[PDB]
Amino acid sequence: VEEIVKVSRNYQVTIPAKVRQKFQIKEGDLVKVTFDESEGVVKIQL
Amino acid sequence: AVEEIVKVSRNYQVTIPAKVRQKFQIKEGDLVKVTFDESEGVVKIQ
Amino acid sequence: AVEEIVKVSRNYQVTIPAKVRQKFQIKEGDLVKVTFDESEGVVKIQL
Amino acid sequence: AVEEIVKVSRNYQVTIPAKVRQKFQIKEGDLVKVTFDESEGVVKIQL
Amino acid sequence: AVEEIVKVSRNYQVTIPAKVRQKFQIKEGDLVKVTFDESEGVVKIQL
Amino acid sequence: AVEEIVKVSRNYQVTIPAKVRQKFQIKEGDLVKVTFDESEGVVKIQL
Repeated sequence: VEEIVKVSRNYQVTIPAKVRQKFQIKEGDLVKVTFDESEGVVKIQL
Repeated sequence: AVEEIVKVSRNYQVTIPAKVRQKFQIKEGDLVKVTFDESEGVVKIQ
Repeated sequence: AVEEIVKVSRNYQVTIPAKVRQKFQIKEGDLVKVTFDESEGVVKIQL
Repeated sequence: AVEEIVKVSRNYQVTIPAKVRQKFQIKEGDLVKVTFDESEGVVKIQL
Repeated sequence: AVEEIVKVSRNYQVTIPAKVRQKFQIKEGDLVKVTFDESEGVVKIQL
Repeated sequence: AVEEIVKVSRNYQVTIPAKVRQKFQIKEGDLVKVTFDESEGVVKIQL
């Protein structure tokens, strides 16, 4: 479950609908955004 | 860790905050890949 | 040394950590030679 | 030698092939150490 | 600047790191010109 | 000039050739700074 997205103004990233089936975020929700040094990726967690 | 709390915007977007972008150097308009990692139960942005 | 403990993934796949890849620069589709070194008891990965 | 050619997988993973695994017995979930060997300029995987 | 520290490898080789290659796109097998700039006292690599 | 054409090696390595090394006296294990110089469009390698 992988999709390419374009980063929006003010560095916003859509979480695509196919990803959200597994990660069900809603307007208003708090998420933790982390840089993972081990893999060199950003992680988003609920 | 380099972590921040972000509130999910309208239309299911997540801002990548400045502190995170110091290590993950995306620019407005960039393409990125958004994946659900099942093992860890997080979204990865790569 | 630049190294990390990693958990093996499905289908016997091993993630090469980002700090290791700074020195050993691989991308999907690259050919590598994977060898078992008996003397050292390790697997070696070469480009 | 026990060697095989492997194509790097998505997300910077390398498959450990069956011929290599006859000598280096790993599977999904196992812990391994992945290192960059500076002297040889290769990646090594150790149990 | 786009700069990185590299340790000279065996046989007098220098890795061109990924951040530098975003600007200087070289591939294995490519011809490049290595020059000593006598006045600045540095090496320069050109395509 | 002291210049020579070389072929890029695996893992994006460049050999610093012998005629260059007579002037830029590097050795396995030395640290060097590798920079992309935009003005000149070259990679610089400095001790």
